[PDB]
Amino acid sequence: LEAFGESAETRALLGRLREVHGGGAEREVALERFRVIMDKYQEQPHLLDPHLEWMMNLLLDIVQDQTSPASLVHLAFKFLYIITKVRGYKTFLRLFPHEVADVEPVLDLVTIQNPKDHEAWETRYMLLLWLSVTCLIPFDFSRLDGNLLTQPGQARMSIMDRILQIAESYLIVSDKARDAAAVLVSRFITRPDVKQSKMAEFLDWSLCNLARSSFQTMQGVITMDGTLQALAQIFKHGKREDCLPYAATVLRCLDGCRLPESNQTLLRKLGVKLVQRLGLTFLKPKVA
Amino acid sequence: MGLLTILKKMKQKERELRLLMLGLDNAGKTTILKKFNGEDIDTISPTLGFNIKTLEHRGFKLNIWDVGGQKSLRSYWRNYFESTDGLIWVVDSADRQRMQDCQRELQSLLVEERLAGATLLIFANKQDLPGALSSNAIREVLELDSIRSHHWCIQGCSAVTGENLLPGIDWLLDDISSRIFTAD
Amino acid sequence: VCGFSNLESQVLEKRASELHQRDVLLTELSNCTVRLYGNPNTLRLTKAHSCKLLCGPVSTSVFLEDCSDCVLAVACQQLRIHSTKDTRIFLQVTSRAIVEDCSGIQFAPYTWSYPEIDKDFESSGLDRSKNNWNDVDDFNWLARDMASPNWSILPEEERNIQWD
Ligand SMILES: Nc1nc2c(ncn2[C@@H]2O[C@H](COP(=O)(O)OP(=O)(O)O)[C@@H](O)[C@H]2O)c(=O)[nH]1
Ligand SMILES: [Mg+2]
Repeated sequence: LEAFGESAETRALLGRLREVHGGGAEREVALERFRVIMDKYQEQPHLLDPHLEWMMNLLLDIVQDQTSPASLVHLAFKFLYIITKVRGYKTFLRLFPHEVADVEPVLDLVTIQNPKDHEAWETRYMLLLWLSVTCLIPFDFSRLDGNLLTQPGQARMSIMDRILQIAESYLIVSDKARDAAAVLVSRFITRPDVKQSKMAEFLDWSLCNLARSSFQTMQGVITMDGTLQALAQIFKHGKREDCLPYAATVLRCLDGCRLPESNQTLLRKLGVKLVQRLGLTFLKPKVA
Repeated sequence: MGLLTILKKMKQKERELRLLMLGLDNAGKTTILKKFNGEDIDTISPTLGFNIKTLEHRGFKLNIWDVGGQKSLRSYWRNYFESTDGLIWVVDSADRQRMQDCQRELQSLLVEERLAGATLLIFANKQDLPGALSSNAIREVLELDSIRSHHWCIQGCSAVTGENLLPGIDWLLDDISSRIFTAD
Repeated sequence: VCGFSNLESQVLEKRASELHQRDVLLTELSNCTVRLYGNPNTLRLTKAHSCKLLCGPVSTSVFLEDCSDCVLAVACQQLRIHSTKDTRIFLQVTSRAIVEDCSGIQFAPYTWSYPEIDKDFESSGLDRSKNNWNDVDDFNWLARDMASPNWSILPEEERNIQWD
């Protein structure tokens, strides 16, 4: 495979979304057709790098329109997710929008998601990663809110506050959205303002989650894995002088959690991961 | 994970380099990027955030970033100091008043724990300006000679005319490829 | 290098021969009015109080810094402002303009003209059909609905400023 020799077919399939979102048999046919077309490059998806942008923008002008119904928006997000499993998110998210006019349109969309809707999990997954690619903006979340005392009787909640209440709720779910919640906090707490505002709150929440959760209750294990992943990502993508102050309490709690003896392979792997993440916070990076 | 899979992953990572572009505001950080790809520069607007561009050059996939040179956008540069294979600091040659701000910005960036493993490229932009300082003068005001723990270099260029940018990018890519792997 | 430094209550003037692709820097000015007649390469104003600067087309961006009670009127491609207060600019921008640490700012469409002006616009290479003087961005105010309390469009009554 030298190049993508199925551009017209994919373009037609993407264009047919606006007139196949009301069907149940044709929708599945198009999905299965988009899956088999994209799976051909699972061993070498780099060949699709030149196309990524155009297909992404196609799926975006369907989920970024105000006359778009929920059902039509859900198929576009399913397609978007199909392109992020084959290319991967770490490489496909670099092309997503990142303008300051995409901070409130993406957080407001994140606030109309049904957590109990298992059929629309791809929608929530694509929502969290988009919200996380929008936390790179080199500005304070305060400049965006403007004036919070404009609504008398009930003051509006800050953008940073909403994101902290979105991440804590998605970090205890049982679907794939919890993994998208691990990539969000990694780009939410690792910034200046959030670091000074909600770092202590998030740390107390995590230390409470790993102080009350168990490896026996199903939801308890769900709470353990997500918290460990979030802590590992924070210690990996976090500054060493803002983190070293908390490395002493995190390890003291992990030691009392008793992970090595627990009967979970993922929990032990995450625990070893968090232990090695705290270990490098004490030493200075060298350059051999 | 098998040795063969481990090697397939090492190759894909080395095939993709990262170059972080920084510098004071209005130094031509966007004009150089737009000229290096063949786009138009007359319709450029002052960046009010940051930009990313994934291009290919000499068999290397360069994901060049460009962050704002504003003071309120300088407190966020730490959010892009990860997996950075190279750094490109742009300096306005015609700017003689704010010559200490850049010297202070580059010094603070050189003492970064995450940027210790990268190749420094000094692009003295705006050379055609009548009141532009030569490369030798800029090499003495930015305190570049003192640097020893970084493979730095300084070349004058002009983004409007696309001159001396390709040699600098080639030198940066060669100095980045001279090494094997990078740290985590 | 070209421009002015350290002035006080003085009228100045320059022609195109002294502004044909050159860096014009106006530093430390108070109660002084400048009238440029050319197409400078770059334009900068710093530490101006109660001044009145005028200039024709520009080849690059413009940069105001630590000025107040000033009245500008230019036609450039970019215009950046930092720490400005009570300033009325009749700017004609082809791309976009920005206002940082600014307040009590006021804008109007660039309307200044002098003999032999169409020529000055031909050497600069600016597209006269592009004018976005009413689409300035604010670093401090990034709200989606509300308008920034730091810049305002200028009414037609105040746009009539007796230049001469
Ligand atoms: N004369 C001259 N002007 C330039 C050059 N490069 C950029 N400019 C102008 O300088 C201004 C600042 O450009 P910009 O890229 O927006 O600065 P940045 O936003 O910091 O990257 C623009 O109006 C450019 O056209 C150059 O090499 N020579
Ligand atoms: Mg820029």
